[PDB]
Amino acid sequence: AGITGTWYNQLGSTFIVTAGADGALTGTYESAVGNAESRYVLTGRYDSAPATDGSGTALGWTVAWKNNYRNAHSATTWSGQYVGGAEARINTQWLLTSGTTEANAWKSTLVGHDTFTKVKP
Amino acid sequence: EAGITGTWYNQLGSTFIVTAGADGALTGTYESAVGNAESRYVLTGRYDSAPATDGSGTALGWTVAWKNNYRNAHSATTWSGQYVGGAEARINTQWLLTSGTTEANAWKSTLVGHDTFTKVK
Amino acid sequence: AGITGTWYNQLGSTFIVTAGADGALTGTYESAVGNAESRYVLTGRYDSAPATDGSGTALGWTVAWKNNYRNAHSATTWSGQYVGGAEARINTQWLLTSGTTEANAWKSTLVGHDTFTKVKP
Amino acid sequence: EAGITGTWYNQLGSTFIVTAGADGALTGTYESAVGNAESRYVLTGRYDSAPATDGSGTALGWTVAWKNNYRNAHSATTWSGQYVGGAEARINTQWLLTSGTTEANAWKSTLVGHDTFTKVK
Ligand SMILES: NC(=O)c1coc(CN(Cc2ccc3c(c2)OCO3)C(=O)c2coc(CN(Cc3ccc4c(c3)OCO4)C(=O)c3coc(CCl)n3)n2)n1
Ligand SMILES: NC(=O)c1coc(CN(Cc2ccc3c(c2)OCO3)C(=O)c2coc(CN(Cc3ccc4c(c3)OCO4)C(=O)c3coc(CCl)n3)n2)n1
Ligand SMILES: CCCCCCCCC(=O)CCCO
Ligand SMILES: CCCCCCCCC(=O)CCCO
Repeated sequence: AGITGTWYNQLGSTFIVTAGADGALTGTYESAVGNAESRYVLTGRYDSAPATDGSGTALGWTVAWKNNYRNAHSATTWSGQYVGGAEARINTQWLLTSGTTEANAWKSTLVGHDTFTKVKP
Repeated sequence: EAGITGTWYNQLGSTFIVTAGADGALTGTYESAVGNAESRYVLTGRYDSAPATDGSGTALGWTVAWKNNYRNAHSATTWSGQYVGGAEARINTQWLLTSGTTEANAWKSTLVGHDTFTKVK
Repeated sequence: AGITGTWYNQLGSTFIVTAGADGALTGTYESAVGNAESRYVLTGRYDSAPATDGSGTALGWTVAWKNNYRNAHSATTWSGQYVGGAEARINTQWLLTSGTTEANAWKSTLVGHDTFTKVKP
Repeated sequence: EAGITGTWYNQLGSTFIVTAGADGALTGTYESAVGNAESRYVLTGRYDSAPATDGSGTALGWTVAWKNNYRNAHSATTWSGQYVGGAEARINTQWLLTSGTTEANAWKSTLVGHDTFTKVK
């Protein structure tokens, strides 16, 4: 199959992505219900010629949490790897930075991890 | 927009050339002074195109997959941070560098760090 | 039950910890086989009076990877929360810093996540 | 040993008083200039007691659970980093601040950042 497709986490997120031949990732990141107000633009990059030794495919993407409905003044980046096969998976670590004053900059960034599969919950 | 658009350097001597689009897109090229990297790489990301007008920074993020026509490190870095405008413009970030690995080495796939970018002119 | 006990991850780690009444965490971190050469001292802290609203118990600990047999010139810290109940769990994020030269300091720190339970694999 | 032992301050004005034991223990107190914190808190950690003698830093880590006799923030911070000796002694760290949360808010339990500690005298 491949990176292109509809992916889901176990917490209520869905993202739809196209992986371009030369490394582009473009798509939408949304809630499980998928209403317009919860949909945000996603853009990133992936290694379009991964190693031929069984290693995963490195990738990353960003979502700024602003759309035509809402603005959280924040952005998340996910850095991870795609692993193909019967149950394709994208394993990531992420950073969510909020726009803050200088006084609050020390606590501007959340960190976490998330795994996505193409299985709809 | 104009605030983010331009040439930036980090504390290691890396170069980031970016254009901030009216729709929240970040596009440009990145040249790393460190790691398994040579020449320029494509970058893509997102920023908050309508930040708060309260002295808060502008949230943003971008990705570089470390493949270009000259080298392939089978890895990708995401930078998550905020742009702080004014006379002394800076982009303060935290980053995640993920390498494609086998499943047994996935626990040690990701490096974390922090870069401060200073705007040229 | 509680934090005190023998915990395991899904990758071949085991740790034995005592949680003191006033917040101390003290124990041993080792491989699944548990031979002397893979055993390292663990020390940390936990919140000894967690919130009474269903929230997890915050904690953290460190292992420096030096014992009487080996020295990797590195140290890992785990930051997370303990969640009690029938299948007690400790959910963590971790940072593994290696001692490096100044030239390699940018790539000194790995990041990851791990979950532990009291179930022996 | 003597290199690490002493009083340190970070870029935010926080105070770290530590004793490095011959067995690799770090013990002391921490006073934070930021966050839900007041007065001194116990800290415990570990360091590499036999670092490489090649100009590399000394790996270390420590934890503070944000409970003392005056306040309880139901959170814990771990710092992972390296001590760089000489006339200009520094401890360069990355940290993870985890708060106890309900399961629904666990995704946003952990903040990440970086602190530089400078040794007094
Ligand atoms: N609803 C908006 O309009 C909007 C505007 O801004 C944001 C930012 N967010 C989404 C978000 C997803 C993923 C991330 C992130 C942030 O940062 C880190 O990764 C949240 O405030 C949020 C609140 O509750 C959760 C939890 N959840 C379910 C969910 C609810 C609403 C969503 C949504 C997902 O997608 C858009 O809408 C996750 O799936 C979850 C959170 O984090 C992880 C990985 Cl561990 N999974 N998220 N939402
Ligand atoms: N063997 C030593 O004598 C010695 C000296 O120094 C170290 C450092 N290590 C252990 C380690 C555990 C846990 C961590 C860590 C590092 O940093 C982050 O968390 C590794 O080099 C390592 C190599 O392979 C793995 C994977 N694995 C199995 C394992 C093998 C040997 C062990 C061991 C565990 O325990 C001691 O011995 C994990 O369980 C694993 C790694 O990471 C995660 C969380 Cl995702 N799980 N680890 N080993
Ligand atoms: C170990 C070699 C792989 C690295 C390829 C280039 C990555 C550069 C990077 O992420 C820099 C982060 C600090 O600015
Ligand atoms: C939001 C309030 C909770 C914080 C309690 C104190 C934490 C201090 C901390 O980790 C500082 C990290 C930067 O030096």
